[PDB]
Amino acid sequence: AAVEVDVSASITLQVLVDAPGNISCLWVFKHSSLNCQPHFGVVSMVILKMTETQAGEYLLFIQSTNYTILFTVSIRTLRRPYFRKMENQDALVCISESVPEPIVEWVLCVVKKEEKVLHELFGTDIRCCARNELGRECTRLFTIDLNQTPQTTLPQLFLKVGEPLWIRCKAVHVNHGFGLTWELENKALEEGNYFEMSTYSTNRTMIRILFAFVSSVARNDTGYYTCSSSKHPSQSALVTIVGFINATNSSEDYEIDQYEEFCFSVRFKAYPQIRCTWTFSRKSFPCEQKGLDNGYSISKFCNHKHQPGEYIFHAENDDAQFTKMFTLNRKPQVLAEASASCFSDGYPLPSWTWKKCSCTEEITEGVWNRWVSSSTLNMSEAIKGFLVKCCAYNSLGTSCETILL
Amino acid sequence: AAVEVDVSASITLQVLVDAPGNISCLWVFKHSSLNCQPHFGVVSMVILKMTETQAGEYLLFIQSTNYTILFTVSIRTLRRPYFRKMENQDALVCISESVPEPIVEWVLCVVKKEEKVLHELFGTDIRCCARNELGRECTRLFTIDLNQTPQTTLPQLFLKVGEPLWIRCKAVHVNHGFGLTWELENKALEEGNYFEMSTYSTNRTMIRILFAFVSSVARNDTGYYTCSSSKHPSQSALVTIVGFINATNSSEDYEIDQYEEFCFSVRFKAYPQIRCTWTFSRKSFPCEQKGLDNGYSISKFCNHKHQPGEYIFHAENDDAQFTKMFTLNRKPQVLAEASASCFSDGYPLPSWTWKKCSCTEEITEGVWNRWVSSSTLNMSEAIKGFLVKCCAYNSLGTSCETILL
Amino acid sequence: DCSFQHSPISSDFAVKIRELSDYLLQDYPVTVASNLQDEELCGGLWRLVLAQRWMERLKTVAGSKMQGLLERVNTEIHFVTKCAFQPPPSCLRFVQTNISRLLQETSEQLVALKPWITRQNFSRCLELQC
Amino acid sequence: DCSFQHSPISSDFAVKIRELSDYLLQDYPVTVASNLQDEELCGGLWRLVLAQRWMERLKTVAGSKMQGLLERVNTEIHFVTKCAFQPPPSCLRFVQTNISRLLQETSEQLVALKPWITRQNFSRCLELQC
Repeated sequence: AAVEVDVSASITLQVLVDAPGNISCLWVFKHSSLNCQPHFGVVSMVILKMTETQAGEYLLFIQSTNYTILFTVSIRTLRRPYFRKMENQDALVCISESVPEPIVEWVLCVVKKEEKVLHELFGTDIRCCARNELGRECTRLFTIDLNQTPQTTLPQLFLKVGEPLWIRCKAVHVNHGFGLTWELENKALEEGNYFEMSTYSTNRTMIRILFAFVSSVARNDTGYYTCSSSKHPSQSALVTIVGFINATNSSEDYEIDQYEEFCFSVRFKAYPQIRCTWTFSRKSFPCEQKGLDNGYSISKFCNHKHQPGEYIFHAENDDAQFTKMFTLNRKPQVLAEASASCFSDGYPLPSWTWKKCSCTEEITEGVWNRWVSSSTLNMSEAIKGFLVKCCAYNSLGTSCETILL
Repeated sequence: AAVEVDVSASITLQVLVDAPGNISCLWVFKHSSLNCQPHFGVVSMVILKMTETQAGEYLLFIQSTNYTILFTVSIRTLRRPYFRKMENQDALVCISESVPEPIVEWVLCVVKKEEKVLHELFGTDIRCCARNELGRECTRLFTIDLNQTPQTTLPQLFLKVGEPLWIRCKAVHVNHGFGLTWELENKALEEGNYFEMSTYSTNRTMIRILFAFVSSVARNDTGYYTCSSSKHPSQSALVTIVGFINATNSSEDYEIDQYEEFCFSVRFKAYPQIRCTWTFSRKSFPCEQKGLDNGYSISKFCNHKHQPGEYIFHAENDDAQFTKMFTLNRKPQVLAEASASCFSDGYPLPSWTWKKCSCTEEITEGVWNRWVSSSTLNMSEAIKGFLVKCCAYNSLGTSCETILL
Repeated sequence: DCSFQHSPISSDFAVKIRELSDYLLQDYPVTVASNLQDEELCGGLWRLVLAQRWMERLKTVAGSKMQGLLERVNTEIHFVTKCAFQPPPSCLRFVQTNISRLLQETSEQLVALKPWITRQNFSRCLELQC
Repeated sequence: DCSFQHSPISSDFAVKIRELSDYLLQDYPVTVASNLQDEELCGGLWRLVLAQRWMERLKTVAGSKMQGLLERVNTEIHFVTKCAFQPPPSCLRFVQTNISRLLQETSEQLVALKPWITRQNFSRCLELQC
């Protein structure tokens, strides 16, 4: 009796009763009447693209007997992973929300371990991924490796007020003789905002994880965080409490000849990871929204197909939108040298030079208004029996026509 | 220390020692002396177009210490792997010849084990590969799996007289209670032409390898070989002692309309594996010379690009050559109805019918010589103010043009 | 009776023993018969039967992964149970030895037995002798 | 003296012991002190020193691959050698036990010692008492 309609679906709704004979129906739609003609007995109401309008209480009364049927027609997300430390032991848990419910897989780079609960948190590149019908959204665990070379860019960590902050500080040392410490914006760190794990490596080496976390962030928690080890250099990262998209949308113009190898570019610092689309003359193609690691992500587009015009880049996240307009751009041809004047078309502006001597001497003169250019010269000549020639010049090439006198 | 000179090359030969100071050198060329003046310490001998004369033993003696350096200046095949059973134990060895000497890797499918000596010969797809500067040539060990489904095609094994024959017969059974046996063309098999290996699998399973081999083949050894197991069905393979290319070079003709999906084909039984080339209007493209496993290899070509004409397939091996000519061939189009006459092109022969009445009456007349057809009708008309129309008809379609009078 | 038509001795058995030995504490105490009658036909077979009895005992006190290595060596010599070998006689004395010793001897016995396993009638080996 | 500034007890030590146990013949004979004085500060430390001495002895009679598992458990408790522990007193009696027993106890001792390893001065633990 309960109907579940998924989007603008095209399905048929039929019901059969074990008694085929000369029996008549009458459809009773959502507060409106409807006529029917069925088969012998099975009756039906089919629908192509069921709109939110075409849903609800739909009854069907029959008479041989005097029966009545009723149907309730009803209608049918991917939020990025969050982290929570298991209160039981020294292990992290991936809390990803989505409709349909997704596959939660921990990837330590590469090695994939689909568990939703990670206990082997030591080193490498740790990132949790959620995968459902919609797709795959991933949240990477922010790491500071004091053991590794510095990215010396004072890394910037962005997150919306209320979101959970997670910063793992990893340090590798020869002996176990070393400590790790966290420090906020000058201030140290809350007792319920720190946790320390430790294990051994190769030739009796020791790896230490001193991670810091915030349950729900606020403006209070925004600031410059630094991790220092008692055998390692203090590396830092600033936390910016905020969705946004920062990029120059000046709408840039370009021009090239079908012989040049070129890719359109867009540098942007945006959080959360934006959904981008490169559209042109209605035909839209998605983008490889890769990271430049400098402190921004640079999206590129290469399949120009030497096609001229407007290439628009629209990028948007959950709480922000953006668009940037990219403009893109022959031998002169004498369209017509009818009479007396001469017209030529070309790109760029064709230059019209005149010559008139019948040894070819030239005289100069004329008015020009324009790309197609129309330049003329009055033909009032004292002398006769000559030929004049109109010349249209362009950096690419030249063409000309001659007239008789 | 070993130098490889490719043709009359122009390169520099320098050597540096971590001690720049007031030190002197002396070059000692091929049985002749030579003077030097280097940099602080790095010494050098540069050459422009190294002739077969300018190659060999080149020494360089130094004094602060009293050192001496020596260089061997040399100037710039790939025979497929062969097999030999190690006389020591139950293991096979890959004998691949090549200049430069190649990398000999055994691949059991996939798993690669670069050893030149394989002892773990049990099951899967065993193939040895040789890889040098020229490239990679591979010889697959012929296997007959009685345990596996039959390829029931009476597999054909080809090899040149003198080459070594290798046929591994693998059978998998539950208990160890089973045997294996080899039988030639009715005759059984020589005592120094058989070997049996055995191991255990999964839940106390047993795998048996009863391989047969010929050190150097001859016409005597050509024939139908069969392997039978005392718990398995007898599967067979025929051995053809043999360079040749067998294929029908009838030179086939074809024709299609730019709306049909088609690929040119060539079935051929050829040994050794042939080098094939699909050439058309000088533009030559190589081929995917894949095997049909039936008893021949079928090469295909699909990138027709609806382009009409001669597509020639030339295939050749070390001791044999071949070529097959493939012809390829619309609505008639009036190429030009200039003045007075009218021309149309089409396949097949376009029919030219004329009409001339200005109610559209028609008159017939004209000479035609041609596929492009040129048919005309003298325009000497007693009457005027009419339009004539030229009609080109083809079974596929029709087109026409009108002229004015 | 006791005989084998096709060979129950693997070619790669020495591999399964080296693999077991790679995870073994070599001086683990096992036993070997000290007074087995000299019989170059039944000899190795009697010890394999005994070594086989040990592979089973060991599996019961072995860890999850050691169980696999024992079982895999057990398979190499399990064929001895295809024959109704009588329980050891009262005269048979056992002596404590390293499991490395037992494994080494087992390998040796398989080697010596390999060329004869299918050619001999081992019916009289069923009764172990002192 | 004997003290540790930063913690020499790993979080994943119970893993290395379960991994060793997976390839062990559990009733392999080892020893444990039978009469160690009741001292809830030095107790576990004394046994870890002894268990540690056993990991070394075991490595010498272990196969190529068992050597790695022993050594990896040895690393978890090798810190005890950072302290000049005196040789066992003449009063100390040892009793034969299964290696599974020794491994289990070692795990337990590491657990109990974990919260205190860096807070206590273990200078008086250097002399084992009966």
